[PDB]
Amino acid sequence: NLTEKFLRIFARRGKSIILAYDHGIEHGPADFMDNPDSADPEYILRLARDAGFDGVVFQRGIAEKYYDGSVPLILKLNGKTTLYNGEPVSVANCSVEEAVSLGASAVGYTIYPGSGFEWKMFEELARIKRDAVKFDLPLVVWSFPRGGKVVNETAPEIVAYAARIALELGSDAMKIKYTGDPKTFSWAVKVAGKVPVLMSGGPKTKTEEDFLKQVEGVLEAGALGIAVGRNVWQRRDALKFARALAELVYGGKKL
Amino acid sequence: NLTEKFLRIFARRGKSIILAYDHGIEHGPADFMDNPDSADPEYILRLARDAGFDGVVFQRGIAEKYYDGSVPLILKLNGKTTLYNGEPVSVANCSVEEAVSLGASAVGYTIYPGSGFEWKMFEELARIKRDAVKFDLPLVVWSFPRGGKVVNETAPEIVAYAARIALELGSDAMKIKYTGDPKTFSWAVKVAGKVPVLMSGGPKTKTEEDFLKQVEGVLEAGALGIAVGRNVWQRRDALKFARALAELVY
Amino acid sequence: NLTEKFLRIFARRGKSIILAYDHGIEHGPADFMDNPDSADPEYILRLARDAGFDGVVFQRGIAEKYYDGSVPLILKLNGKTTLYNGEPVSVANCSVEEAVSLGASAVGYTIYPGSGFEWKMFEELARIKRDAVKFDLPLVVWSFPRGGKVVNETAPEIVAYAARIALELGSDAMKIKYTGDPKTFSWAVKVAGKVPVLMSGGPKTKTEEDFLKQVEGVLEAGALGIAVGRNVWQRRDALKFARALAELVY
Amino acid sequence: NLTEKFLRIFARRGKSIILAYDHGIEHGPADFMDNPDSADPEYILRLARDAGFDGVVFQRGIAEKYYDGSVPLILKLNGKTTLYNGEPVSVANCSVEEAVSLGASAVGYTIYPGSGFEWKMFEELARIKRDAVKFDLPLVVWSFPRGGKVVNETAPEIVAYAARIALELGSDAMKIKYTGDPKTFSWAVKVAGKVPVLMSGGPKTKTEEDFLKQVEGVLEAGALGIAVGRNVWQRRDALKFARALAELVYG
Amino acid sequence: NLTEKFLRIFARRGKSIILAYDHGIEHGPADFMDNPDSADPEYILRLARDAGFDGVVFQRGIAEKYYDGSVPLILKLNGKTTLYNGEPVSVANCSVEEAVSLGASAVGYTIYPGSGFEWKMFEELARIKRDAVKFDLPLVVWSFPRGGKVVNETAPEIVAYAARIALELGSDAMKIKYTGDPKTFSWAVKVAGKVPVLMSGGPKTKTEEDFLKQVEGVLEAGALGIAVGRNVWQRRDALKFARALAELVY
Ligand SMILES: *[C@@](O)(COP(=O)(O)O)[C@@H](O)[C@H](O)[C@H](O)COP(=O)(O)O
Ligand SMILES: *[C@@](O)(COP(=O)(O)O)[C@@H](O)[C@H](O)[C@H](O)COP(=O)(O)O
Ligand SMILES: *[C@@](O)(COP(=O)(O)O)[C@@H](O)[C@H](O)[C@H](O)COP(=O)(O)O
Ligand SMILES: *[C@@](O)(COP(=O)(O)O)[C@@H](O)[C@H](O)[C@H](O)COP(=O)(O)O
Ligand SMILES: *[C@@](O)(COP(=O)(O)O)[C@@H](O)[C@H](O)[C@H](O)COP(=O)(O)O
Repeated sequence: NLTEKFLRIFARRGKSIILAYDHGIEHGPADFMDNPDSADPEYILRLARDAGFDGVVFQRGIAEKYYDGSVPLILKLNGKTTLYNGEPVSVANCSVEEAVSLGASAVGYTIYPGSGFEWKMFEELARIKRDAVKFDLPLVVWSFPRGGKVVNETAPEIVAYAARIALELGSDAMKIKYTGDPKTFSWAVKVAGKVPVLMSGGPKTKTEEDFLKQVEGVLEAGALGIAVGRNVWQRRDALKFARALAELVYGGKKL
Repeated sequence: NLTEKFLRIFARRGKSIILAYDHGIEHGPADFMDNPDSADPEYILRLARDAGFDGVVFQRGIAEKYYDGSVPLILKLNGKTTLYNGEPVSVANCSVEEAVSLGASAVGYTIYPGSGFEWKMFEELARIKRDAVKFDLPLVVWSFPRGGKVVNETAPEIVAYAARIALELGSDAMKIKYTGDPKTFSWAVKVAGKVPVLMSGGPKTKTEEDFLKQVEGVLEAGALGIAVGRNVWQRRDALKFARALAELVY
Repeated sequence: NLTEKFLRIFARRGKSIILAYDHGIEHGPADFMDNPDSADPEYILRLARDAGFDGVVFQRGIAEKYYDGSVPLILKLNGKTTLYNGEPVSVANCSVEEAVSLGASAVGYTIYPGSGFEWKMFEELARIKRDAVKFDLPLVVWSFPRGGKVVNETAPEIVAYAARIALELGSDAMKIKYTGDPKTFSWAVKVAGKVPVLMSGGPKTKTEEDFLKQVEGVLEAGALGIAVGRNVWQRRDALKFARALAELVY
Repeated sequence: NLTEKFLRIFARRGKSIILAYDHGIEHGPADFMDNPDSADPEYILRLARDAGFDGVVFQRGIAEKYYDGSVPLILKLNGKTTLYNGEPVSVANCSVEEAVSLGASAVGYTIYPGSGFEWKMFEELARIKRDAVKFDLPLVVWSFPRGGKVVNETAPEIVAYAARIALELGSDAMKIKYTGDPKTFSWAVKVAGKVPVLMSGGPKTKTEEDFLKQVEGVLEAGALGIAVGRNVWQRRDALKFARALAELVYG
Repeated sequence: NLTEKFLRIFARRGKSIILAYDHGIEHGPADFMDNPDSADPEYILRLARDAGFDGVVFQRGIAEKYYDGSVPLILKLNGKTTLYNGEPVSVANCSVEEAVSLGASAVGYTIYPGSGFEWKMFEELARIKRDAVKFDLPLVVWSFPRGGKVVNETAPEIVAYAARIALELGSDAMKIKYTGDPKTFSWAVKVAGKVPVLMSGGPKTKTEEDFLKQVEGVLEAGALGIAVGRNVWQRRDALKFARALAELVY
């Protein structure tokens, strides 16, 4: 059971915080100017360690050149850029077998349900899923409806759809966008059934409190925890704030 | 003879009811709000068993996480979403070999004849068909003409075309839309020949009576049975009504 | 030599009549309304056998469920529908190896020279040709230019082009549309060289005499014979007229 | 060295004449009406043999039904039609391995640099080049820029680009369009470096002398010779003219 | 560690100059009219040697016919032409295995982030990267964002994105456009992390002084060196200028 393996490794305390760092490809280095140290993957590793987080997410080139075994690794297999203008598509730049050699404990893959290319991502995910089972690595799906009829990616019915698709396609854990409230987000958590849900952190919030309140909602809705990037490492007080998130998520008490 | 195998497993009583549950990918969870328990695959398995139905239809993720061997399984290999706006296409997210591993007794695959992508699904069905034969699992084709010249999907000449295409491409059973009346639907059944036909249940009908009436015509047209989702599990009295369907069909 | 093999099997008398029956996918069951018995592949086989024809053409599904070894079989590997609106393209739904297992004595494949997808069909035909040689099964190509700059499919220069292309790509026999007269048709036969040409029967003619006259022209042009569907089995006197065709051709 | 092998087989006399016959697919049989025997591949083989030419170019269907080993064969692996209206593309209908079994002494492949589909041909040529090396058959590239920014295919800078691309991609010999004069054609020959250049014959010229003058310019430019189709087999005096071409190129 | 192997071979003095010569395909022979000896690859090899440069970049055809082992070789695996009008795309015409056989000490590949085809190059670079590791050849990525939203290829944010993408995808060294000043270029150098950066030379500058100032700024920004073509071999005094470059860099 790969969900069980995922939980043992990335959620030993009953909840999970994953430090996300595929941003160098997805958005590029404009994400790193706020807190320049954030451009250094070594800083990101020390940050995940010192904050007591469960994992990091790296693309293959970052894992190859920097990964040191110090925090469990989710190797994000596919990536695209924001420079790209077509219907959304993100293709694997790494195999599951290569992810094993690079020290990963899980693999990650983004799908964009609704895209004119949804078929292209589903077809490749099928091959990656088969390899995840073969190599006994949990498959984590970033499920981000985009393109086609999608006009509001955080609408309740869009996020619930995102969650259900990830279940249906064989994910062992998933990452979806937050709806902005616990009632509608708990519907997504429910339809995902036995597969645990991680909240995608999103653009840096106006205040730290705004983020903490979102995280409380996610936990209220019954999600497993968060896969957070900017709302930690785009902050000059990254470590102090990361520590406050750890206490909220692992501590389990009402703000 | 994989048709014979299909009949032995899924129509031991001479007729067949299959509980369809690929909707979580095809339509998403809005389908589940009318009767919230329907979002739980375990509730679906209990419903199929408790009504004495012949099979269930699951995508790979649902089968992997929930399938317990209690009712025969058709593993639906391809899925698409309603969020998608292109020429209709649905590609495999699972192989026949993996379906075998997940405990499937048959595999399912949707084609959309007429789509700008009709060639992509025919190409893929060729490989899936070859594998179905290799692993001795019946191949059940959902034949749903869509895109291209198709305007009315339930028009009698489209449904009959759907039936013929499924026969021609090598299906061992098929699922097609109802035309709304037994005489026109019996032509589709006729052109399917040796291959048994299941009626796609469709959107929940205004009254329970309306649906029973449709199932009556389906059987009268000589079809094998029904592959039904919403018209059972979107109802709050799902189990009671499923038992009434079992009484009618068998 | 696979042309020689094709002639021994399908032209033992020196000329050939092939009963074509891929219509179920290509046009759908509308083709069967004229003579409803034609929806039944058992009736088609009986018809070919009774009239003394040389072969039958089935898609894989029909061959698998109905072929009984009674008449030599050309397995038509690719198929498309009339519901489809893009640039013309027909992909294989069956392999040469599978066709051999289905009892085929030859394999068939349609190309649409000129189509925006001509590259896709030429690519796939290369694989099929390779397998046809490997399995020693003659390759029969339906060469039907369509799409691109093709305005009139029965223009003398289009049909001759269709014939040359089938020869160049490595067909062992070919099926092409008739130009309407023997003089221009004989140019198409000439440019096909050593590869025998079968006339595509086309839409059912206004009279049985019209068709007989076309067939007479085809023979005068030096063609091997005919691959006929509708002009036989769309007729209520199917057997009688098939026998008059045997008379004329043999 | 496959260029050296190509030269030994197809240019033993120092220059080369190859009789090209892929027209039946590229242009269709209207090319054959002027001289109806030209529709008969047996006639083409006899023509090349009787004129003393170095080779013939056939698509797989023609080689399979007709090739008799009598003249060295270049197996033209890809073909497209003039009925096709999309971005110029021509895909292989035959593998290198099959070409070997059909008697080929070399393989041929057309690319259309500039096409919206140039990537599809480069990707395929890569596989064919790998197989050519594997089976030790020289690879002859018809480098015909077409589509994209290409307007006049015989413009000096286009023909030179065609020549250089064929060198860069790994051709062992190449066939390109003539610019219409020896000075500009010689720059194309130079940028091709160690790879020998054959002139594509083109549409039948107004007079025989017109074509002879073009050939003289091609030879003046330092090209290896000509890959000629229509300017021979479209003529009712095909063999007579073929022998005059042999005298010019080999004398 | 393929970056350390790249550095040992192509940067033994601590900084690198690579003589780039993929122009014959990328731009065609118009690049060669200024200094026509530049059309001869033997002239190019002698130049690199005489100038004391670290390496040369050839496409497979040039390497196969001309490479003599005299200077270390980066085999540039993909190439496209300026004649092409679609969304930028450049596919492999050579495999890593073949590059090994041709005497390559490294392999090169261009990506165009932002292109409507960026996915096609990412998919292919993945197979190339896997082979580079298997054959122990460093992978050098030319990262040139182009198409999509890209309007100024030398903008600070675009060149930094270029650099970071090359690091993310697995390059062992990279080649990127210069931003025109050392401050903005050093940010691209920093985001590349452990992966060394080479400056793409670009079109021939108005004066020798102009190019020298740019090279000075490239070094000031902490880059490894330059991969230069036109700014050396388009000049009549190619060798004199090449040695002035060697004096500055080393
Ligand atoms: C990237 O942020 C890309 O997401 P989109 O910008 O395309 O919506 C994600 O793949 C991250 O892995 C994930 O969202 C967590 O990072 P964040 O900074 O949002 O917390
Ligand atoms: C889904 O209903 C999808 O069908 P369309 O909405 O694309 O026409 C089918 O794949 C079902 O498996 C089948 O129709 C039976 O379920 P229903 O709820 O229609 O009875
Ligand atoms: C189908 O008739 C399809 O032909 P098109 O409608 O696309 O032109 C052919 O593949 C038949 O196999 C062949 O033409 C012979 O049948 P016919 O009914 O025309 O005699
Ligand atoms: C065909 O002529 C096709 O060329 P395009 O009409 O597409 O330019 C070539 O492949 C010939 O092999 C070559 O041009 C030699 O024949 P020609 O008749 O031109 O002398
Ligand atoms: C070619 O110059 C292609 O570059 P673009 O014209 O597409 O931007 C490069 O691949 C060169 O290899 C590299 O830029 C070095 O050559 P240069 O002449 O620019 O110094």
